Amino acid sequence: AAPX
Amino acid sequence: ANIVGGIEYSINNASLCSVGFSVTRGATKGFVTAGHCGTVNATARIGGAVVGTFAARVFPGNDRAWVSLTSAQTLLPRVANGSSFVTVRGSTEAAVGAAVCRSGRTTGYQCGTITAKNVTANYAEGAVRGLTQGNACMGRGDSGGSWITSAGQAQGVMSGGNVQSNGNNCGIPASQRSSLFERLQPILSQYGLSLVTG
Repeated sequence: AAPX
Repeated sequence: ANIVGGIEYSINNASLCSVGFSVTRGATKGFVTAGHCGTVNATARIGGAVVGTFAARVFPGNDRAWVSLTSAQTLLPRVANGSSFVTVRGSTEAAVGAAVCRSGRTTGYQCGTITAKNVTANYAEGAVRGLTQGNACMGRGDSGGSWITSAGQAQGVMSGGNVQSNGNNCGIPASQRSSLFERLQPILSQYGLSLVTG
């Protein structure tokens, strides 16, 4: 998961 | 500028995010967005013009912020949908299984359904807990943007999820998408903000  | 959910803004002339929702606090105008979009006092621009600065944020743990605006900004109870909009009516939270849409400057307006609550995202910067998951796609630049039902109930602001090597999760099936939002009501409650409705 990664921030957008 | 017209403050509308889903539209682009830049932070320090260096990164791009999406507006969540127009809010007020007494005489101060604002918009809510995600916490990773900026630190306190970073400068927000829309259309190349300074609109305000980050007032407060929590990230990681949570992933929330608000931007306090100059008085010249025009607050609208709206979330961008292509060349139209959805009116923001309220903030009643939708159930798992319910249809929901999101709006942001990379992927535009996307719809899908709510597929989990209370999800932790293990971002490199830190875990962010309590997020709601939907299967609408999203990509980098969408963060901060509105999640809202077609009936105009504002749900939250985009946090992140399983972006692929191309920067989005639009190129995988909806059953594999984890598109995560920070719930709106706890943001309004921590900061004492009122959602602008029509």
